[PDB]
Amino acid sequence: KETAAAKFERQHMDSSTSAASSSNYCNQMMKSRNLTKDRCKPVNTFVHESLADVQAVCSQKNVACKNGQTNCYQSYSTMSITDCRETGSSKYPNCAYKTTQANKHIIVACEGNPYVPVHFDASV
Amino acid sequence: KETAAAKFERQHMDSSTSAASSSNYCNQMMKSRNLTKDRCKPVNTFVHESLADVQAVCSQKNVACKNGQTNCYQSYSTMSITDCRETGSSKYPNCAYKTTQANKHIIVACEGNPYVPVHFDASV
Ligand SMILES: [Cl-]
Ligand SMILES: [Cl-]
Repeated sequence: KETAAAKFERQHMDSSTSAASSSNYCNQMMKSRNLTKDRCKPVNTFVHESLADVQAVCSQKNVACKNGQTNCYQSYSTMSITDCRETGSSKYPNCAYKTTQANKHIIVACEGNPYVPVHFDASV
Repeated sequence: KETAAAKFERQHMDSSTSAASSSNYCNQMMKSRNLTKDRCKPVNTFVHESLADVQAVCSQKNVACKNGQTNCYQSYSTMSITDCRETGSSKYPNCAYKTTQANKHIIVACEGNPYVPVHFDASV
């Protein structure tokens, strides 16, 4: 007969170092990239792909931008993404974030020559 | 001078490292922990701290449970957790979950002798 204490452990405990570290990814990255300097940027996305692969998106699927612009491009393939969203209890300067992992198509706005990404628009 | 392009790389690129966690963590964990056997549990949280630290919460900030009971306690420090939320497309027996990670104070209900956590109430 499984005890109440053991049941709690089975459904709520996972003492893993890597799991603990991953939970702090956004908190650490938002600070490292100076995104929490004078304020907490509420939302931000990090792409775990090579720069060349992301730059290539500008020569791919031409799509409409969320702000009415037409210089946005969507990736043909899915890419490893990490969504960082500000927590309800977040307080400056200790900006708190929630880490979410996903594989989606990224949409970026491109400008200049070379035609490279200057803004992250969305993921689909 | 930091160009718009450079700023994009600083704000959105993380080519040097893969995702610190999988988006399939919850799907895997809910199954192995037999949390989807009788039904798809709507939501479940996993703590990534040592069992001792979690058990200690039973002797910390006494807070009222969401159900009106007074056998709940809030942790002094924040803990690394993972929230598993059932996806809108999930359907038993094929339970699907969304994985989210953060560092928050936990609230558990304790009872028995020794006084140990028997139910995860909430986070904050
Ligand atoms: Cl902004
Ligand atoms: Cl519970």
